[PDB]
Amino acid sequence: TFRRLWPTIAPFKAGLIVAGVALILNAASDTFMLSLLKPLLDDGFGKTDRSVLVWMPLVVIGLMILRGITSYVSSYCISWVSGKVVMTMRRRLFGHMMGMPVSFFDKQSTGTLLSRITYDSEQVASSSSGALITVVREGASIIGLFIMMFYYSWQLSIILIVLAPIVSIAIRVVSKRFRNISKNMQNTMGQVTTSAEQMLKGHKEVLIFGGQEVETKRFDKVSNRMRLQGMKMVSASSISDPIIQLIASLALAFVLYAASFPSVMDSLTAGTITVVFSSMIALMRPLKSLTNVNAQFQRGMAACQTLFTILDSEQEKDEGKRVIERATGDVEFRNVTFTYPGRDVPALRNINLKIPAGKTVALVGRSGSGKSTIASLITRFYDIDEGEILMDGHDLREYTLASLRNQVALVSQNVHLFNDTVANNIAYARTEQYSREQIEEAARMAYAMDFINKMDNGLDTVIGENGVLLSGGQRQRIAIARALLRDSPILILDEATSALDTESERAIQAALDELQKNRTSLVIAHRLSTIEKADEIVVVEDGVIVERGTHNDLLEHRGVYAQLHKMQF
Amino acid sequence: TFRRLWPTIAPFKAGLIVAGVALILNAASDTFMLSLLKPLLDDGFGKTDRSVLVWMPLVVIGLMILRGITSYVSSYCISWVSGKVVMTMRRRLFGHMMGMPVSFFDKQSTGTLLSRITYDSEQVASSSSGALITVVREGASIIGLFIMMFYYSWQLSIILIVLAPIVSIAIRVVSKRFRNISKNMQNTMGQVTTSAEQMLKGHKEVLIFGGQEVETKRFDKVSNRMRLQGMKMVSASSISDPIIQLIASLALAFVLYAASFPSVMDSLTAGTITVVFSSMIALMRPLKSLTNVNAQFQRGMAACQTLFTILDSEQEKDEGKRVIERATGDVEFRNVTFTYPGRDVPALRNINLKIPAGKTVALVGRSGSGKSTIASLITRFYDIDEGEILMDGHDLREYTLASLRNQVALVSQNVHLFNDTVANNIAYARTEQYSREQIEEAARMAYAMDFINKMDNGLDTVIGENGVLLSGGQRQRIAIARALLRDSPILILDEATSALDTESERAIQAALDELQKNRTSLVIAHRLSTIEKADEIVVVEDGVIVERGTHNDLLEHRGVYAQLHKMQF
Repeated sequence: TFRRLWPTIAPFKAGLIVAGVALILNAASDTFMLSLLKPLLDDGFGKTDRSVLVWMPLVVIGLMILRGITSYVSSYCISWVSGKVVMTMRRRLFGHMMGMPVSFFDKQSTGTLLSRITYDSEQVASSSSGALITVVREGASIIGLFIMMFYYSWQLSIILIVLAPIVSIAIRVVSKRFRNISKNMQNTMGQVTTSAEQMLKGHKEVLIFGGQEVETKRFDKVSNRMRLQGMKMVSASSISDPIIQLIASLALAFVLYAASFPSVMDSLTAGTITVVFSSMIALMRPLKSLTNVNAQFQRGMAACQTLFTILDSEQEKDEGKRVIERATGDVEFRNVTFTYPGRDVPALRNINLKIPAGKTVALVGRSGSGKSTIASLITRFYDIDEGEILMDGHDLREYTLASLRNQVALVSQNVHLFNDTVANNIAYARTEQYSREQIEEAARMAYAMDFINKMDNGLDTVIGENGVLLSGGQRQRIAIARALLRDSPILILDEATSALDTESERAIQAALDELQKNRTSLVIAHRLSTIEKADEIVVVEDGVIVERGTHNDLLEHRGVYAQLHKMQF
Repeated sequence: TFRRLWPTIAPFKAGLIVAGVALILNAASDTFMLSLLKPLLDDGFGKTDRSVLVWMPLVVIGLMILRGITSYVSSYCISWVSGKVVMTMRRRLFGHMMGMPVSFFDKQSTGTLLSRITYDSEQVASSSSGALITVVREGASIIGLFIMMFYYSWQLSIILIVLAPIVSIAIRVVSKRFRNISKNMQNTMGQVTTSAEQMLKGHKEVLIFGGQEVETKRFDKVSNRMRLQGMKMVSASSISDPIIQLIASLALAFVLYAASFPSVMDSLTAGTITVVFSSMIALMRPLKSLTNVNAQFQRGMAACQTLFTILDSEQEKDEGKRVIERATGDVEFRNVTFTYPGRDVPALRNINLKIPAGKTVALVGRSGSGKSTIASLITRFYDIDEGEILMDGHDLREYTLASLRNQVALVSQNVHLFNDTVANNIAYARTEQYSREQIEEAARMAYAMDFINKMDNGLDTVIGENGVLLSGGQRQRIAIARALLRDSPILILDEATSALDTESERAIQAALDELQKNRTSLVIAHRLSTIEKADEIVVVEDGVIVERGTHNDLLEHRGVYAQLHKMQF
């Protein structure tokens, strides 16, 4: 429709200009090929001299060489412009990906966001490249062949370009009329076959009454009706092709009789008629390619505008300005109601949860997964619909999102591994600040050191995809090591791995216990031992608290703690 | 295999042969058009302004007119051959199909059996016509074009037909080389899209750990990898077209440089070169049409063997030569096990039905299976698997089938009415035997006289499909009137009409009583009055008999009929 992509093809534009120059060569080279047909017939084979026909093969070989180099450099420079625009468009899209909110990542588009970031961007790049290729190459071919036909024999060019649309609309009206005849006769066949179904019910009603011969005569009559109807079908269908070919050659007869009647003619010698005939025979293809230009361009800018509304979605709401280096204050829920966007059911109703600093708080009692929201609220993955959660007496909306995300650590079994070293994956965004010996120490306590000895390069081995594909318990150990490196004041772990490694699960629990000796920890518990280590347990069924207290208080008051001990046993 | 249909085209093959007299000429005309390219260039505008340029437009007009008439008569004569072969094929298929058993028609494929009559045999005729046209038209085109080759410029023709396989194998090997370069190529950027998938997947961890800048910096490197891989793709796919045009025009330059030899020219003359190049560029199409000849033959002849499987298959087993004139004898079932072919469960266990002469026997079973085929075993629709049914002490297998089906009358609401007149519908297959006054006499006790006078014509109107159409009880009244005209000794009824006609359904029962006043009557019943009108009652559940005897005897004994009776209420 309308491009604001012109600034983001601004620094590469001259390269496209060079590309355009190549296409200005390219079709013109083809034009010269058609011009090369002129000395062949009039001078080369016609006259008895050999001199034009030794001029022929080197010149046509040079033109083909020049067409080859100009096509290579045309596609190379259009690939440069398309590649650099998909470079900067992909980079700007991914830059507006990582600060943009999580609500697009709620199973709206996960695998097709790869399509949005890759396939749509190469689609608009290739569409603009092919659109420029089509427009400028077939435009150069059209204007070259037009100036060719006007230069060599302008009169016959004029009358033959006059004769092309009248025979074209003659083909159109003949095809329309015969298509009307065809569809009416398809209806007539419909009628002839509705009578043919009657014989198939006939079969049963024939053998029950012994009427094979009378049904044979009636099928003879109706099948003669099919034969006559099909005779008129194939006659009317195959009368089309001689008619269209006859009116098409009426134009050829008009040109050839028109080479004699206007007695000022005969300006053409021998080869120029072959030149202009091959000119329109080879010109019928650029016009057909130019008809699809607006459709290709509209599809490409449709993909571009889809990518533009992908870019047009805003980032996080970062209206807060409270920068806090160390958030040792208590996080406290105050009647917070939160709803999933696009879902009518409220994901969380009003909750007065209290998390003291240092004291370990557990969260149990889920129906489905009600704690998945709660693990995300303090990190502010999702915005709160109503209510306030206070840290240091301050709401998270008052906080900056960067510092608030800095004070939170997240450890889980599904921790995805970046395609970097082990020491880089432990130390995301802090590798420059932390010394490598500190990553080694964090590995020492995290009890993952034996496994870091296991790969070849030690702490510098790649560990993500197309790497070692490290075990999920060791992925958990990696996440604990990240937690010891960050030393965030709060802790949140799902523990819903449900797979216990031989003596490595005990090391995982021990490393988590060293990690949670200091600072607070809000734990989603699947291990029963982690319920014993919990100082506080808050039982929330979906969005409402069932119970709040220490585990010996629910050892007497049953509630749904009996159901929790049931599904733990 | 091959054909075995030549006798089926043998009386009409002369209409094929004159078609060939068209077809070769249709291609000869095209050859003559290319022959017209020789005096138009050399003897045309170069030498004389006049004379020849009166000849060429009129000759082109005459050749195109002749092409039109020969294409019209070619299509009409091949339409004659295809219409006559589909004529005799549909006649033979239907005439064999009428005696062919109902066991194929029990929902194997009833919708496609109309296609087996029309579409499959039309595919056979159209494929044979297309195969013959594709052989002989482009065969004469190839032969005439090679005659044009060897008549004009012998040396250039022989070297050009030498050079065309060389450029063909060269274009094949370079296409194969660039293609498996592409299939070797296309995995490497897919491995980069895996890294992009992991990078966009780690959005949550990039948010919580605060690593947007590092992910942007690494996305720059991986997107540079995508740009380089796309560069290599576009370069590798781009370098094909200069290579293909370079090798094609290398072949063209070979022809031109070999034409620079003075031995070859001096026979090539002024013109005579455009006809040869145009002969190859026209040939590019008949050879491509001829290479599909075996596929076009084989698809249609596979359809022909499929139809020949239906044409030669099974028939009625009619090893009984006992003609029966009047079936006054009692129908007696005796330990008769019948199973539907292709079905696991036996549809009928060993039952010993007795049908005494002039006595009403009623089948009132509610099972929905097993008893409906009893109405088909009496007509020998399905053959006996075990046991014996004897009529007048004689088995119906030992009876003549045609006389037996003469002895059966069938009345139901599922009766099919033919496309003939309603007078021909009542007296169907015996309208020569019975007079029109006898048909009106049968209509008198049929109580259908008001519906006959309701029609536009009266007694001789058409009642079937694409006709006046008839109500369901009035469609039954055709079958009661057909029963009075046939006066068969046995009755077979359905009684599934839950809907009852106002003041005519009781008249339908009155006409049925008129018919049942004499002779045997086996009735399938659901209406209570049909049960009360029974002389004898036999109720069958699944394939087994549960109660035999009159309505009073089953009115005393509870058994199975009483709960059936309460279900009827």
